[PDB]
Amino acid sequence: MELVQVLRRGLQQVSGHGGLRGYLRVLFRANDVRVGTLVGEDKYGNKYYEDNKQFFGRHRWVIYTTEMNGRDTFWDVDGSMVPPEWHRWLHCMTDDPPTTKPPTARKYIWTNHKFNVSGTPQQYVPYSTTRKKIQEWVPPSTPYK
Amino acid sequence: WDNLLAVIPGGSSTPLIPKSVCETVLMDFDALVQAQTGLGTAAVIVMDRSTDIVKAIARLIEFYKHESCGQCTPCREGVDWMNKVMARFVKGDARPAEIDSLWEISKQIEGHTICALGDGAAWPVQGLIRHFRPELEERMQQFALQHQ
Amino acid sequence: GVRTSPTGEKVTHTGQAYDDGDYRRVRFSDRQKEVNENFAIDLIAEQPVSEVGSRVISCDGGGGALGHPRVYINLDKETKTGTCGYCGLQFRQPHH
Amino acid sequence: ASATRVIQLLRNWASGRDLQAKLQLRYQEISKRTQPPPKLPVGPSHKLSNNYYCTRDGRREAMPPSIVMSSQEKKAVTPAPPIKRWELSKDQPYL
Ligand code: SF4
Ligand SMILES: [Zn+2]
Repeated sequence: MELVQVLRRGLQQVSGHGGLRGYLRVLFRANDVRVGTLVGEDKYGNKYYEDNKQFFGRHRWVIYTTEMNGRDTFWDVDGSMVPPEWHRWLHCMTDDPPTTKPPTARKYIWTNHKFNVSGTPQQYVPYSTTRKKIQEWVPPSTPYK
Repeated sequence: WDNLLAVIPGGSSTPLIPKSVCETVLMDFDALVQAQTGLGTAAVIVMDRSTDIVKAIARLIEFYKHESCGQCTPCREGVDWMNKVMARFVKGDARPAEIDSLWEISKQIEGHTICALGDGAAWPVQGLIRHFRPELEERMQQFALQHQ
Repeated sequence: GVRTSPTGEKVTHTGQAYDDGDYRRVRFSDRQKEVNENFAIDLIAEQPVSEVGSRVISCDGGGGALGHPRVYINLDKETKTGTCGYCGLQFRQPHH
Repeated sequence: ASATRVIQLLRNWASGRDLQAKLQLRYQEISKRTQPPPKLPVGPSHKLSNNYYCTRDGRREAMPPSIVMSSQEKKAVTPAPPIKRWELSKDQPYL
């Protein structure tokens, strides 16, 4: 009996992911075919699912967006593509998703979560943030002598 | 005499004394010294049962705060602190622990000032606590129940 | 506000910008000079000055434990506004 | 990230114990990751009176080491009374 139901829900796996094409899309992209309730979505396109039935660690997950900040992320993705508001919910540091509890807004907070900028020409180059200490004599211009 | 609540024997410096003691007290220096007070300047200040003893002692502490010359630390800072504490006490804005805190502050003021004004400001607080702690406790309880 | 030096380098809030005849600028080509656009020097300026109706006022920075240590500012000089030394918020007596 | 009954019997028999009762995967028994705010208590010295640091001082009541002999019948003594032999564990003496 459970064999038949087990064979069956493997078809709900392909039905949930928008048919066969989406099934191979998620299989080749996120390496999983499991379905889950759409907890939310961010402005960059990442979709955020949760399934409390899964054991602690895989109860929440992301399908990363195809495109972010002028970069194709269909095939290459990383953990820095998580916006700061949702990084709390994803890492099980809270049970309140940004959809229900949104983080407090302030002027200085960014509006475009840049990913790891290492490698790309938008890297970070250390430099001294202080001015000079010893000044020079700046000799006069009149020949005089 | 039944309507007498308290007697200040010799001015603000001398601690007050309750009616039970006032029944039989000679007015010499030694007799009042045995009565945990002083003859001072023989300034009899009688307060009847219709007197807010907390209010009167707080007014005395306010006088001492206004008259402190501010030279030494215990009188400059301590007396003002006692004034604030007694101002809260009059409205009962405190808890039972600050009564002992005020006693400790008064003891810290005593014997640590250049002149005797620090002791003359600490003594009224000590007398008021020693003879009317239940009054402060009950006023504080009334304020607590009202602020509910 | 962040502005551009004659060479082209953006000056930070600390007034830092490499000189034209400075080789160190080599590090920034094919990269960018990481600077913070939100200047604290400006951002604190437009914060309204609170009309406190008392001689002195206590500032904790807002949020209690979330803010700075609570300090008391004396608002007695009518020619200036008392400014907290921790967060920069100003206060002023109601026209004295 | 649930096994069928047929599989559970195979796992249980191959191991000889009820694995479903005690699993190494945490499903829902864990504490909720969001918790109510706590109110921490105070120590034994959060008193408003009789709290002078002279009594509570720990560092200032450490005297210098006490010398018992310097270079500038009497029964033999021991650093301490001898250890007492340990006893077998009544819970599980022999493993
Ligand atoms: S105790 Fe006497 S000397 Fe000290 S501040 Fe008060 S008035 Fe001045
Ligand atoms: Zn401040």
